[PDB]
Amino acid sequence: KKINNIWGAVLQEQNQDAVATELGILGMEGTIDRSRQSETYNYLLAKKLRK
Amino acid sequence: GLLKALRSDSYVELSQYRDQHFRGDNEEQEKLLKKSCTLYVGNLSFYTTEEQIYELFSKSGDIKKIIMGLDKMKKTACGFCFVEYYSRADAENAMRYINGTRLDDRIIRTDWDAGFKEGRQYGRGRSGGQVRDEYRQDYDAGRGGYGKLAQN
Amino acid sequence: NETEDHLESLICKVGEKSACSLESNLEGLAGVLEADLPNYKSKILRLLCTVARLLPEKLTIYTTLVGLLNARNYNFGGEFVEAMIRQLKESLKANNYNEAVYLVRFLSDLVNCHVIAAPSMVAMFENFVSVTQEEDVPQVRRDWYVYAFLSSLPWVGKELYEKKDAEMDRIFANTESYLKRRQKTHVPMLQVWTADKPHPQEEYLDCLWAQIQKLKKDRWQERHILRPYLAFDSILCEALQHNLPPFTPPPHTEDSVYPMPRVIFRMFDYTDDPEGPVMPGSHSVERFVIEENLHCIIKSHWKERKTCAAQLVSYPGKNKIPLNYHIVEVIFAELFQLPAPPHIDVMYTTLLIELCKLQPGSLPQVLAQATEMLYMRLDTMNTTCVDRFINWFSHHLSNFQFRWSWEDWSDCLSQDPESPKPKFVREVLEKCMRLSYHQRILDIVPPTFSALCPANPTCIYKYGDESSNSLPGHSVALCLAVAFKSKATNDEIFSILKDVPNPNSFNPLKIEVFVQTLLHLAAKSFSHSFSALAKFHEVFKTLAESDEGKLHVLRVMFEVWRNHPQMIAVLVDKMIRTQIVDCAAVANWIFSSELSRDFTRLFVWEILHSTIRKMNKHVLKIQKELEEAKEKLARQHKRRSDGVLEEQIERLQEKVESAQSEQKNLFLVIFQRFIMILTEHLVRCETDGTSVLTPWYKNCIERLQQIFLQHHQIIQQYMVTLENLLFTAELDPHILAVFQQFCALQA
Amino acid sequence: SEVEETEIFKICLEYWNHLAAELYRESPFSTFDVPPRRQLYLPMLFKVRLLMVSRMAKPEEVLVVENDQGEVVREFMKDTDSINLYKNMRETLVYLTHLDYVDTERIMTEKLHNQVNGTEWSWKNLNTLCWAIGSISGAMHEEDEKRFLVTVIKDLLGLCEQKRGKDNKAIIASNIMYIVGQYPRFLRAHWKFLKTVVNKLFEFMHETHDGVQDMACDTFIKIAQKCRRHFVQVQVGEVMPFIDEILNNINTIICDLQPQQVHTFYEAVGYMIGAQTDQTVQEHLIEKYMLLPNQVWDSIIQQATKNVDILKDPETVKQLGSILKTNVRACKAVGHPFVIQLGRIY
Ligand SMILES: *O[C@H]1[C@@H](O)[C@H](n2cnc3c(N)ncnc32)O[C@@H]1COP(=O)(O)OP(=O)(O)OP(=O)(O)OC[C@H]1O[C@@H](n2c[n+](C)c3c(=O)[nH]c(N)nc32)[C@H](O)[C@@H]1O
Repeated sequence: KKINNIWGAVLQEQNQDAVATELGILGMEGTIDRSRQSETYNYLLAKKLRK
Repeated sequence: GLLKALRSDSYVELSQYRDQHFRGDNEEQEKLLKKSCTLYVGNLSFYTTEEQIYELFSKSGDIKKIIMGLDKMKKTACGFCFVEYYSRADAENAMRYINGTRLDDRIIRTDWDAGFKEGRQYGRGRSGGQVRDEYRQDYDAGRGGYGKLAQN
Repeated sequence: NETEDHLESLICKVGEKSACSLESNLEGLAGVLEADLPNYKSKILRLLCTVARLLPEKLTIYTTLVGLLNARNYNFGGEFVEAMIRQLKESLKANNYNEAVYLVRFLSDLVNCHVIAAPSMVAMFENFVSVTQEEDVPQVRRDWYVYAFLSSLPWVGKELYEKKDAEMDRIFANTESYLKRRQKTHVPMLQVWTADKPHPQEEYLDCLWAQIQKLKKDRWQERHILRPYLAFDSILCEALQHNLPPFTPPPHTEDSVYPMPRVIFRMFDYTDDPEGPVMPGSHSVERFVIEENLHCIIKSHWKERKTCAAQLVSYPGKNKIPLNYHIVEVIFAELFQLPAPPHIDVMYTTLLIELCKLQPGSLPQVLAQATEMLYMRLDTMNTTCVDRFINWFSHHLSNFQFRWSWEDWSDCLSQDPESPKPKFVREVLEKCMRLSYHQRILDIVPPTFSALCPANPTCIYKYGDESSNSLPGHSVALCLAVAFKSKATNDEIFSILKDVPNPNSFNPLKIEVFVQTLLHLAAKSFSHSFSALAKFHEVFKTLAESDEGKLHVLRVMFEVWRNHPQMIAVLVDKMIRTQIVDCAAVANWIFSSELSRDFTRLFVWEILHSTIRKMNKHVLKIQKELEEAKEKLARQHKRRSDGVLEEQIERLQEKVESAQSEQKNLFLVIFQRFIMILTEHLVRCETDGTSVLTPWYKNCIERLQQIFLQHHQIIQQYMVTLENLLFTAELDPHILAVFQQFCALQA
Repeated sequence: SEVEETEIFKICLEYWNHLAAELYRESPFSTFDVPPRRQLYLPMLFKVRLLMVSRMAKPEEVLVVENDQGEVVREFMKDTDSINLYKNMRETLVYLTHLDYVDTERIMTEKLHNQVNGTEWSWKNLNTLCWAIGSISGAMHEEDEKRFLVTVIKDLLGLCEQKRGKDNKAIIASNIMYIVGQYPRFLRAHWKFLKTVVNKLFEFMHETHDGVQDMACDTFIKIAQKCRRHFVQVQVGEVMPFIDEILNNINTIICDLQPQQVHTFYEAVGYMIGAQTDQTVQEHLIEKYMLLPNQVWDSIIQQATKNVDILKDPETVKQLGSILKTNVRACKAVGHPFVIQLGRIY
């Protein structure tokens, strides 16, 4: 009996996308809070730029 | 007696976000949040219609009102909305099971809302959208593109 | 009281995965409890009773603990047994029968830990099975007592049989005799599938009896249950046992509510996982124990999806099992459970997504196999379960980029469109489009499936084309469109409508033109339609002030938005909420000849159930307001130790009566229309010599069954009216069977 | 093999390479019945794999050399003793991985776990583990490689998040960039990951922490060379090819880079440009690509025409040297189609 891996492949792609998103917010200056989950954005860098 | 472990409800706990434009102290805002029936929904694609939000959030109960977030200047959808239920139980169910799932292939975030007021559906960023949109430096096709502060 | 919280945390911590072995942690906890016993004795007893009641999944972990304590303190063991008996009495008095079965199981296990003498347990079970000899009591009572006796056997059966063989044989003979004469009317109503192959959906007591018989044949030997107390066999052999006081089951009172009967959900067998551990058979006690423990784990952590998934994956067993298959089957058993799932439906979708995320290697493939198996067994699936399947599958696809192997279902293309498989495919595609746009759904499926894709959700206007010049009211329709575009108020709309020619206090053409124009001009979004309805509330109330007016308003609204079922649903809901129509009008419209072609579609029944839910919520809110007012009046009277308050209470009471009357009338109308249409179909089929069983008949009868199942608690109040007026003996047996099954559900 | 001596380890590694090559030649397939010799040697092949992963040599040698004129230049040694050592170790580990990839993946995962939990945490150990991870690029199938690399990158990002201090974050980020730059097939498969990596490199190019800018430029040129064809075409979800986006913001990307890093960046962009098959679009890209150097070139030429004495001004000479170095790097990266730029200044 064959194995249906369509959702497994989709989940692997989603995991890759999540890792890419995590890499996007990678930094080397300070820690960024993850309290907003998928809405997280670099607000410290934004504050630095605004000044 | 009851068991503390079985009482865990971490998914419906107050988040760290407090509306800075709320006309009241932190205690009053927390009191309103604890008994609120409204949820702020964020991280929506700019092409997410109110019908899709209705379909997704009616799985948790009967929806009273949906207020789509809009550009302050352009008056166009800017990736967030408010969903008000008739009962707190439906809002709790949405926070438990709709939070962190996919709408238009995007992980949407739900938060407790102290209550909708006129003008709260407009982004508070300088460009008229959400503050995160102007403060983000990545590229997002579903949210316009690069951040308004970067703009390529 | 930080000491009490620390003790509770210590007691609840045991059993969770830790560096130390289970035996070492259990011994240490027992020693600590003994050390602190003299002070916090009552707190410890209460905590142990609470965990026995609320954590069935860790049953053997805690009984053993008690045994260890019983080894160090005979008095503590006796007091704990007394407290447990008292708690069981309270639970039975409060109609909490699930907690009662958990406590009974705990006592049965305690027998194994040498805390309770076997003869006392045998006497208690003799009383339990003697409850089946009573007279003029409902079958649900006897069923629950037999179930409480049998479901504890997996744990204490070997001890009871090796100690008291003759008594156990007598009890088994009594149980078998009772089961042989049980009524099985409720089975067809509660069966997810009516096909005997490949897995019969068996009654829960019959399945339990078969499993217990198999266990008896295998020398009362089972190879799944975890039994930590064996590691302390030396310690527990020197412990002195206690005797349970003679237990008298509470008599059957009028205000006694018993659990409803169940049917076991079965879809998997060992051949579905040939490579992994051999799956326990359907008639094996291991399957029963695994399913019970998984259900209990879901029950304990339903609020927290991540914790629930972690507990499910880390479920410990004595021997390796195909855990993923068991978890999937348990989740789908809960989702498809009739009458209703234990928890909200979306919780199961989210939990399955979490499980797939936690075990990406294997769980998604098992889920795809289960989905294919469910699809292949849709011919006999129950319509309620088919709807739950459609909703879960569409929501799941929405979370996985709408990716599916549609080609595997190509057979659905060659079948009659009304068949369960093409109908399921169409409904799934419609629900997927509801979560996306039309073009995406058109793209994801193969071109050969294009015929099954949803139609474009575009409005239909009667006064848009040039050829409509001859249609009545065309000029008035144009004037109304101009007035709406110019922000005309209610008076202007009334003046414009006054020119509509009346064919004969109810003008069908006037309502038609007004509704068509207003809906067409607000067809941009749901919010625009709601604003339009709110702004012209006065016009709607004035025009559709009669029953015929409401029916025509609904007819015209359907005609405008025929291609957008979601719009129809939201509009009907809003109209009911703002009082444009009433639940009776919607119920009559559902069965009207205009919706005959869309009768079997999901959105019709979604609208009907939403209306019923709104009526129920209104009644509940009114009753709650009356109760609050009465409590406030009583408190004020007590504090003082009024005429306006009494008048307000009287007005609220008559409002409650009116709401109850409206709810009863709604249910009566629904049942009347169901009976009428079913009788018409049956008479036509008999006259033409056609088979009664057709897709339409299946859908209609199962929708009547769903109406009975969803609101059985409310419909119980109308038993006399339903029996005397609607569901009489003269009715055709096909229709009367549904009512008989509903009655047997709790009789 | 555990002795900390280069020559003794070289002898031992010569034997290990011979053994791995012989076993691979016997049967290159992974874990049919196991080959006889492989069956004999199975009990210790995992020990050899652990030795290879635990003592991986530095992949490249970088030397700071003063030129004839006094220019300080970073140069990569081509074929030295240490590079040969790394090549032999990489070949041995690749043979062993081809024998079975599950064991190599398990060893790497265990090393990464021990790095994360702090038991075996150190910059040297992390560098060695990342060199070992990079060395086996292409030794496993695309799907297994994708899964393993996703797991490794997730764990490394978590480690970077958990670790505190600028130095530790810089080390972990450099290791992540090195690993991703060693797996061009992974970046080619996923466009979002490639774009995120490139944007992260551009962000690092503004980082003044020592060594970060050089690492970013090296990784950028490596990715540009290996994935050149993915910067000129239009990618799904994009409006214009990434080359146009880079060229538009080239001024803001290199504002903090040093002249040598600027030359490296220009060479990488030229590698990207040279992949454009269309002649007209390629010419337009080349014209838009040399605009910033050409502005300074034209200004200097006009100043010289007005007064040749400006050519005796040292600053003008430094600017001319920088412009010509940029042109040389661009010519090397682009090739024949660079003629137009040359024709413009010849
Ligand atoms: O300095 C700003 C921002 O950078 C900073 N910030 C951002 N992220 C953090 C974290 N993680 N920790 C501490 N500080 C952080 O806070 C300042 C404001 O940013 P932000 O709160 O993101 O913007 P704001 O919410 O004020 O504006 P906008 O989103 O445009 O408001 C539009 C509309 O939406 C409501 N709303 C937004 N968000 C994110 C909400 C939320 O999380 N919960 C609720 N209930 N409502 C939210 C706004 O209040 C408006 O109603």
